[PDB]
Amino acid sequence: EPLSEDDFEMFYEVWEKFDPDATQFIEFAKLSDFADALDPPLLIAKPNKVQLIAMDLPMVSGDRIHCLDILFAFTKRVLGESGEMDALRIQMEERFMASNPSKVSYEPITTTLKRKQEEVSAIIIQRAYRRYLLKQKVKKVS
Amino acid sequence: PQLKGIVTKLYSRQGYHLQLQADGTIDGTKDEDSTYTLFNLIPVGLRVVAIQGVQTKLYLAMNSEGYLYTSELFTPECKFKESVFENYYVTYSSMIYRQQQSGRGWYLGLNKEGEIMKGNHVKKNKPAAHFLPKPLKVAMYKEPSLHD
Amino acid sequence: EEQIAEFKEAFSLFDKDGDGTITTKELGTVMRSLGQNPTEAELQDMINEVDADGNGTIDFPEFLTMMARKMKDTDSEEEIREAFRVFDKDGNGYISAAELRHVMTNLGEKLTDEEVDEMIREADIDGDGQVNYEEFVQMMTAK
Ligand SMILES: [Ca+2]
Ligand SMILES: [Ca+2]
Ligand SMILES: [Ca+2]
Ligand SMILES: [Ca+2]
Repeated sequence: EPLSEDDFEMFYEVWEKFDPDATQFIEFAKLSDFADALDPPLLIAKPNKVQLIAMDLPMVSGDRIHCLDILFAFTKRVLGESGEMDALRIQMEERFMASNPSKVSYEPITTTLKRKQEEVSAIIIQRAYRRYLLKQKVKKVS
Repeated sequence: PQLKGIVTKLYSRQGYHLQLQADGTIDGTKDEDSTYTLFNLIPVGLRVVAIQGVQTKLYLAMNSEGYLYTSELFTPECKFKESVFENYYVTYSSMIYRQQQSGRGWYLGLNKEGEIMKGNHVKKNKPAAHFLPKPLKVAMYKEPSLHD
Repeated sequence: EEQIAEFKEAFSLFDKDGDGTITTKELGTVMRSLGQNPTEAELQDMINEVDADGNGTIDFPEFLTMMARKMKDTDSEEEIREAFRVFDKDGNGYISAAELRHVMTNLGEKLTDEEVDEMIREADIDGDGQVNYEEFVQMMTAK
């Protein structure tokens, strides 16, 4: 079943809770929380990093993600791709171009969520294996 | 300080840095530090960008027949829709030209040999279309002069 | 409290001549013992952030603070499994050893070839070229 107007409203609600100043962006690390903070079906519940890394989420430097990119991606997760989706994109881009008059959030894409995430979780694995080797070496002396 | 863009290089998935030369030719080079590969990426619209070679103050653009060229003036043909493909590479298509029936975009691209392809021949899902920007600085820009 | 014994082992592996103080040289030989290849700058860094006295060397209290910052799990999640799932393209719980090696050498705080070689010998137990990361994370968090 499709998406009610209620759903969009709740989206913009928690969006405000993560974006008080209406910069229309959100930080890389806060994304996961945002995905967790939605009602179904938009909701991507934790753990969700591998799920989030699978959607097209361009980031502008420095590691910020735009609202509309998240809206498109998150609604596409649900629908997903179709002709009705294209029309819905027309509507979303229009409604956004309405409720937002300025050009302050218009900044060019520099990477994608997936790249940053690949770096971060690579690091996580590295530091982990390093602590492991150190532990093994301290244990080595008995 | 009206439009908040960036100054970058654009790395081709085909293995080249995108290069806009003084004679106005566009291709790919393996010269790491060619000064002819820095670009002004300027946000002229919602997820839309203009790509201008710094050393030549030239805009990349695409005409009605799909041929990629350079313009000293800022036409609406100098506007590119940016979007990522498979959350890993950035693609740039024309804002005004498409299949018209199928709606598929005409994209900025390079073949395997680093030469510039016709817009309509570059498919968004082929490596030819794929770029990864490698930025140098953020930068503010004066919103440019629209023409015909 | 009762752990102190291993600490007397631990310092003893860093302190080669047992003078009660760790120098950039001894630190160096140990980091190299792990498979790293630190610069002199990197070592003077590993020292200066945990240096209370500013005497350029590291005694027992400083060795404690440093070994504490090091042994501390920053990603307190044993869900660094998630981190591995990020690189498992098809979600079958196996990553090709080649892929893993490439990723670990070319991303983030990149590993040396020595570290990486060891990690793969430990990770690819049957040597079939595929790596079961679940079991590897278990081995790693056994402590
Ligand atoms: Ca000593
Ligand atoms: Ca000291
Ligand atoms: Ca796999
Ligand atoms: Ca195996």
